[PDB]
This record gives sequence, C-alpha cells and structure tokens, in this order.
Amino acid sequence: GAMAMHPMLNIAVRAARKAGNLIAKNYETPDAVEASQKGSNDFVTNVDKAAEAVIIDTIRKSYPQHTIITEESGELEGTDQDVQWVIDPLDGTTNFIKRLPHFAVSIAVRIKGRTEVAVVYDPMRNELFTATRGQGAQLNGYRLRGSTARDLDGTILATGFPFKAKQYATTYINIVGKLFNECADFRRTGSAALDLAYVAAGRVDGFFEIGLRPWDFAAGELLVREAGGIVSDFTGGHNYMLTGNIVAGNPRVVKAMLANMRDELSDALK
Amino acid sequence: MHPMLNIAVRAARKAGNLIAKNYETPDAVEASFVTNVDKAAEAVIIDTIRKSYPQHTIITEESGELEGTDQDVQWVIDPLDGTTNFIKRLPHFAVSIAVRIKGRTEVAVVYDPMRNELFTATRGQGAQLNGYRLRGSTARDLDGTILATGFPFKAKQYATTYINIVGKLFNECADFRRTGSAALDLAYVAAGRVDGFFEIGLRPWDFAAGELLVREAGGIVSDFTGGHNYMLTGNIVAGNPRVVKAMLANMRDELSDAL
Amino acid sequence: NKPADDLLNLEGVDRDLAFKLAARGVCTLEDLAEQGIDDLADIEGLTDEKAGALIMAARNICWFG
Ligand SMILES: [Mg+2]
Ligand SMILES: [Mg+2]
Repeated sequence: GAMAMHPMLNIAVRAARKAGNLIAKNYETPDAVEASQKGSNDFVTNVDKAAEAVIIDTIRKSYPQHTIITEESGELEGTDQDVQWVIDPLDGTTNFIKRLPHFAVSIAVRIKGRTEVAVVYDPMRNELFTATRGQGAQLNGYRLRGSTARDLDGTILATGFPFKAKQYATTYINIVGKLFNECADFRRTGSAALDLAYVAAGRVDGFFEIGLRPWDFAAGELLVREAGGIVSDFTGGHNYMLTGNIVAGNPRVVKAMLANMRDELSDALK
Repeated sequence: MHPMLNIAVRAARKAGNLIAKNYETPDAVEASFVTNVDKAAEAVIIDTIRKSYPQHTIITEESGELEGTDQDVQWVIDPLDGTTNFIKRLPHFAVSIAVRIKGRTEVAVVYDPMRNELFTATRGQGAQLNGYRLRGSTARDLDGTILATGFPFKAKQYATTYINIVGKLFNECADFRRTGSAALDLAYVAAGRVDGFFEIGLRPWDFAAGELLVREAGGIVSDFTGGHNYMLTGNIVAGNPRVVKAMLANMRDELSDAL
Repeated sequence: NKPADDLLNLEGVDRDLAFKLAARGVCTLEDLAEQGIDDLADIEGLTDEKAGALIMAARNICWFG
C-alpha cells in the first residue's frame, strides 16, 4: 500500500525517536544517571531533562511559532496560540531507575484544545504507536483495532496504583476487588502511556487509574479513540480532562466497568 | 560450562524461535486455530533433551511426568510461561527449564525470546543475564519498594484473602508490578528490576528455574508461612532476606484468619 | 568465630553444631533465620530435614515473635 505522513506527525515522530535514542543509550551505561525525588515515590533524572531539551529543540526548528507544555518547564508560550504540543519526555521513571525496560516518550499535538496527532514510542522494543484524527491508529505502520470483548468475562484490565496520592488507597483497593469479581486478571506495568497504547492494540481489554497528569494521557487518548474505543471519568462523564481519573476501552467494556464501579465510588471520585 | 546448562540453553532458544515465529501470525481478533504453540514448543524441548540425555525424566504441564530409567535426574519445563499474554500478543512471556538432581535444583534457564534476554544460573556459581552477574535488590526494608505479584485467577476461592494481603502491603511498599509471567517476575527479582515477589498456588514448572536465579543472586525463597514447603504448596515469597522477612511479617495476620 | 547464646540455646543445636555454624559465619539465631537449606549443605551429621526445621524455628522466634 501507498504510505504517507501528516507534517506535524512527521516532526512528532522525529522528536520522539531522537529522545528515545538518548534514553536507551543512558539505560545501557547508567554510570551518569542522577536521580532526584520530586514528591512521594516520584522521581526525575538528568536523563529526563536531556530528553526534554531534545524534543523542544526538534519541535522549535520546524514550528517556532507553537506553544509547548511539559511538567518540568510549564507552558512555553508561542505566538500561534491555536496549537499546543503536550510532552512527557520519559513516562515510567521508576522503571528506568531500576532498569526494568518498560518506558516511553509521549507527544500529542492539539489544535484549539482538540487532539490532532499522537505518538507513543518504546525505545527498548522499537515500538512506534501513532495516530492521526480521522485516519486511524498504527503500530509500526500496522492498523490497530482494539479488543473485541463484549463484557467483563475473561478480560485483562491494565491499571496503576495511586502511589503518588495514597489518600485514595482504601477506595482504590475496594474498586480493584469488586472488578475482580467479574474480570479475569490485571496488568500493572508502570507506564500509563504504554497502558493506553496496549488498550488500542488489544494487548489488554481496558484501563483505569486515579489522578493522571495531562501529558500522561494526551497521546494515549487519541490512540484509543482512533482504534474504536472511548475514554471517560469514573462516573461516565467528561471531567477526566480536569481530574485525570481515567477509564478507557471499547464501548461495551467501559459500560461494564462503570456499572461495576458505581457503588464503590467515594465522594472525591464522583 | 556445565554441560547440562548448555543443553538447557539450546532447548530454550530453539523453542523461543518457534514461539516468536508464531507471534508474527494473525491473532484471534484479526482472524475473527489448530496449532497448539505451547505443545509445539514442548515437542522441540523434549526432542533436544532426549537427543543428549535419553535416560532422564521430564515433567511438563502439557504431558505430566514422562518417566525415564534414570529417575535421579528430572527436567522441569514450562514451554511457554505467559499464555494469556501470547494470545493477546502482549510481548512478555518466556521459556523456563530447570534441572534437578537427587532432589536439588542444579541448573536454571529463563529465556525471553522477544527481548533476547537469557537468564541463567548453576548451583554454587551465581546467576547471569546475557553474561553479566546478577546481585538482586539492595532494599533494607519495604520503604519505596516495587513488589511483583500475580492474581489468583486459577483459584478464585482465595480472592478476598489475596485482595486483603495486597491492600495491607500497599501501606508499607510504594507500588506493585503485575506482568503476566511468573518466571520473568522471579528473574526480575534476581536482577533487581523489582524488589520482591509473592503469589498463591503456582505449579512447580512456573517457578522451578526462577527460584534458583533468586537464590544464586543473594536472595531467599519461602512459602507463605516462612517454611521450605513451597515446592509442595506453590505459595511463593522471594527477595533479599530483609524484604522477605518484612513481607512475611505484614501478611501473617491475614493468613491466620484464612486458616 | 564463636556462637551467640540465642543460637547455643536453640533446641536441637548441640555445642558442636553451634560452632560448625559459626565457622560459616552463621553466628546468631537471626543469622540462622536468614539462611537457605542449601547454605547448610555438607555439614557432618546435619540432614537437610533437620536444617529446614532449625531455620524454621529461628524464623518463628526472630521474625514472628
Ligand atoms: Mg515523565
Ligand atoms: Mg505454560
């Protein structure tokens, strides 16, 4: 088949591959990795900052007019306010420090607040997940179509524990135990961007997590949607854009998850 | 250099090649199936062993105990650990081969064919990943630790006990990992990629190789009460001595209520 | 390389075995709890079945009170 590429997706892939190379080289020789603690069980390295600089440099050589948003730099405002690049330079920093090789670079581009193109890149497996709004999602050029589960029976649900917000621990454990009455099993990998890519690829059947930040899920949301799935908050509404309480999967899995979870929700999660 | 290790590696890599070729074929969702990949991998492993050691006993999940005339040596095999991951094309699974002589495990292999990561150990000689020596995690207690685990999907009569154990450990450790391969979870304890591991009701081929990797990288392996009966019960706790002690102490009250 | 009183006083440990353990660096009851059965192999007179019972008893006292 004939291959093509959207110009902003081309630059997003270029930036993610260059940052990913730098990350993988520092994995193999971690003699110069220097870690620092942000908050509770939350770390940032010198590798994170070098990857971020590479991504910003790549974007700005081609689109100096565009706004860029990251966790460590905040909002670097540009003259064209309609476009925003939303970046996570290294998702999975605890895995990286421990040399567990599951981590990724995440880049989303939004026009007027709506996601248009997305990249999630695993530099250890060389797995490039891409999506363009209205044109589908891909892994290494192959089109993604999600899971075909019709309810929770037999399903595998990806998730993250609230390790940075343990005031939610009791409620979260109750939600997991209640879901386990109907689903088969869970996966907990330590990269939310790759967990959402795996929902899009059908490697798991759904995902749920409390309190993610915007760059954690901006790219993975478009992967899920272009592969036939939906994203909602824990009551089925649209407020995940503000709270980061995320549920994702095909429409029948998400409907069944929400029906199971409804009576275990705390006020804060409502 | 152990000759048996050489053969165990050879069998693991041949089976891994076959698994990786079937991973490239259309999955159940895409197809919208007659070749048992576990069974074809099992056949490659048994053929490789028997061509070098035709007298030895072989034990696997697909075939049970194939008795040899030399009952002093047993090969304990999981031809594909991580079947659900393979079926959904989640690329985390492994071949596991252990050799036991007169009741003691002497050689271990865990091979990840998608990452090309070969974990090996021999008794009294240490454990390695692709040639590099493994030394486990340095954690001195559970503060900040990452614990690997599996859910009792084959034994859901234990669901409430298990969820209670996870919830109490979470007040002391930082987080958990649930990967879908117990053999690789144990290999990751040996490499320090996670700080420890616990699971209910595993079978001997699930952990026979991984548990020697842990012990040759400075760790201990016990049953859920702290004893040595895990090969019989399949309830496994593994990590360095400080991490294991802290896990067992945390879990004990819930186990008493269950019994 | 001498044993501590909590090891010398453990039931089933004779003075000979106590000093054999201390020779391998297993000098206290808490050190014995940290061993695997493999660590105690090739001790004259010590079966694997007794090695396991001693390690279990050390853990019951030191780890589980
Ligand atoms: Mg990050
Ligand atoms: Mg298997």
